[PDB]
Amino acid sequence: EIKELLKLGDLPTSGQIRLYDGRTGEQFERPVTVGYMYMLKLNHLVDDKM
Amino acid sequence: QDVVLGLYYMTRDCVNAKGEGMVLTGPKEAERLYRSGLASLHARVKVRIT
Amino acid sequence: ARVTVQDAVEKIGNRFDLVLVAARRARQMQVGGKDPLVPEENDKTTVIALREIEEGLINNQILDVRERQEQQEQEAAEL
Amino acid sequence: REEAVVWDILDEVIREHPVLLNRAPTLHRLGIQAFEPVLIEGKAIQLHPLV
Amino acid sequence: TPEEKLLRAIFGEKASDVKDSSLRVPNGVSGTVIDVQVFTRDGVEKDKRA
Amino acid sequence: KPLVGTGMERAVAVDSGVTAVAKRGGVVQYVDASRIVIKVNEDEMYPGEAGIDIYNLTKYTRSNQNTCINQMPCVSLGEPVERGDVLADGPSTDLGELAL
Amino acid sequence: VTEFLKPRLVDIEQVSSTHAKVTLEPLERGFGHTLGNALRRILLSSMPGCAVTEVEIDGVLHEYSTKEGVQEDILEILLNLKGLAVRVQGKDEVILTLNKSGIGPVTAADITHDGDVEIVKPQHVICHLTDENASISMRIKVQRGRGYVPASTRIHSEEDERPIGRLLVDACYSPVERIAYNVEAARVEQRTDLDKLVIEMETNGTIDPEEAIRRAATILAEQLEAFVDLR
Amino acid sequence: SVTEFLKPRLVDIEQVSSTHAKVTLEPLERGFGHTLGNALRRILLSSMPGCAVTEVEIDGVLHEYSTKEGVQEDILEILLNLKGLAVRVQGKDEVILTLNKSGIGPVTAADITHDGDVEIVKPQHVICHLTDENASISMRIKVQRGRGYVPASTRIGRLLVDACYSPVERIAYNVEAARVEQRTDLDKLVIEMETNGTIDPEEAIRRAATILAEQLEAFVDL
Repeated sequence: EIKELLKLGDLPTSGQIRLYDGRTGEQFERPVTVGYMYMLKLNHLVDDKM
Repeated sequence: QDVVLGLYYMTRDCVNAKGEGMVLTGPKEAERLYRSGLASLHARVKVRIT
Repeated sequence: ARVTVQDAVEKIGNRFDLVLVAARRARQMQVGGKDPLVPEENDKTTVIALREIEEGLINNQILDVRERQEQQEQEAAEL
Repeated sequence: REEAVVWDILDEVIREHPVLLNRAPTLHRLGIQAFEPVLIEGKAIQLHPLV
Repeated sequence: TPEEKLLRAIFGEKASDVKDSSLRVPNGVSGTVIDVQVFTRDGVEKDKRA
Repeated sequence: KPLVGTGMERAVAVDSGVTAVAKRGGVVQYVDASRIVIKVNEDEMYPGEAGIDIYNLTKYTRSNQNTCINQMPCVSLGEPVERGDVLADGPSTDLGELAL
Repeated sequence: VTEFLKPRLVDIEQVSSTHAKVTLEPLERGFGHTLGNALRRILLSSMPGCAVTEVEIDGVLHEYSTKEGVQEDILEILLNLKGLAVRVQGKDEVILTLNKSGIGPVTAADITHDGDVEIVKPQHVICHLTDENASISMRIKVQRGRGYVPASTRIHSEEDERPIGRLLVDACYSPVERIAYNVEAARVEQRTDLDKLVIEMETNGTIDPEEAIRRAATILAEQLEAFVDLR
Repeated sequence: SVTEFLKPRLVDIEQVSSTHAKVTLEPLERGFGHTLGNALRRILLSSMPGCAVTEVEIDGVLHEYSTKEGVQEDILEILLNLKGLAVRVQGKDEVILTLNKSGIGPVTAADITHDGDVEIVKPQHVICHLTDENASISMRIKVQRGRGYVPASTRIGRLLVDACYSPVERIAYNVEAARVEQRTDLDKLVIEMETNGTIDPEEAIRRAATILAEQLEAFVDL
């Protein structure tokens, strides 16, 4: 179903695209898993640690 | 982990890789070919090594 | 500067005696009127000490005879 | 006040001055190692990968 | 001590009977004051801010 | 909100009291960053009652862990609400879902 | 063989108000990606633009507060003003004014017209007044700059103790949002090894595509002087 | 203002040898280390012109996997030694050198017949060795002008050599942190470049930056 949803949004069904390096503009030799992960900022902040 | 994976990926060989079979004047020409995109990092090749 | 001390440990045959000799010479150069025997390339007295050890210009025997010499010269002023 | 000259002084005083970095539990003696500090602008220490 | 006694004798800046015990922002903390509450014991006269 | 969630976001955000949930259905008579005034439906108001529910929102107060807990109105002016509908978000809440 | 065919700014296709495709052609083989990535790295980081740097709302002392009648917080109004696309002709600083009363969305089209300041997206909602007696009146200091300058790096720039009520806004001055580039083959007059660089470019509408390509090439050609001399 | 960028104030060129140098430019604006370093690296590596041995024709050899007695190595290694032969050609874009030598010992690059418009930058470049004092090595070498690296695989009696036209042998760059008045986000560009001897490294960096600026001079505003 994830692959069918990727096909619906005109995306590569393997979940992996080809990226390019930002600094040198040349393509990374293998397809990279790119997507949207739900990240969280946890309460262990380096301001309160140092 | 990242270092070992980089050195493993660099030092492997592929069978019909881009630029297979040529003969190089040394490691510097191999780096030139790889950075120019004229040969892949796994192309089995003949290098003059000192 | 120094990133590894292995050349100094080959002249002074230990690391603990190296630490002691280099601390004595660095205390000479830091608090004391003594001048380095090597060109001070913006180094602190610990690294100048270790660079003098590395070149063979300083060891415990050289430090001892230099102390004897300057003390005998300072005691020679009997007036 | 952290004037601009105390940062030049601070670059002078740490130049060849090692610091010891320690991660507790110090299970063995390599849990305390010395390093020369490179002044960075963060609030987190930058520990070399190989160590 | 006698040295700062002489220092008072030369310049004349007489020390004060009070000590600064004020509340300061902790180091590294930077923000906006968004609320101030003043709790005054009954019988103590309220300042202009209370 | 999470683009990938499990469906328990709404239950967690509503059963915790961080959000403002409409007690009686109605129509939003007035919405404001500090309060929501709901004109209750004729079906849900008792006899001898103004029939208006006021929801005062918690603005920028301290949590136990020194974070900000702050309620933002979710509904717009005039739109209809039902019983149980989230009226104002809380901290870590996006349209009534749990957004951490 | 020692002479190169030099690019020219062949075609500029304005797909949208905030979108363009600039074609650079001809390019000798290899210079497509060199020029494309140099231009992308310079465009994405170094283009100049105007951004809101301070806001002064009438009865507001700080961001962590509310106004009566306004549906947003003051902090959400500041985040809505941080996305104000505005282009300023001739100045490097201008204090716009927004006065508005009554129920309705306060959009960027309610900012009082200056002669040398153009709001690119006037439909950009700034806040919402949800009361008929409600009114907002604010002064928005648009300023020209480069890159990203947070407000905590602007709390030091203070000629005099800044008054209470001048709310600082972290300024993102860069007008470009997204740069892509393709290097296709071109057909020029009995030669087939010539490239063509299509820089597809998405901005907030406050910079011209040709002008931004000019600025990127100028920044690059003036940074290359330390190498052309190399003393 | 908003159009004034930092330009490199410290430029420490360190000649590690005659054909290998380390340039250090500091400070660059943040991110211009990679922009400039990679742009010059791509140009030096792929687009810089020069002259190189392109093809060889040896008398008694038909292909690179043939044999030759009297010489101490395969024809493959003779081609590998001619690939590294650096050469400057003044007038033309194509010159044919001739190497005719019989005897004992190495045939250095000083054994190539002396054309008027050709400079061998290292005449002691060993091409091959002769072992028996009755066999000769006789070849027509073909120096051609081009740019970049053009391998022989793309270009498919004669024995094709990989044409190393570009004068650089290695070009690397690092980008380190650089500080100016408590702005530590600046870049510092360390270029390490070795040429094959036809030009020094500083001239190679100058020529690469000139090529790039001349590509840009249709959009630049003076």
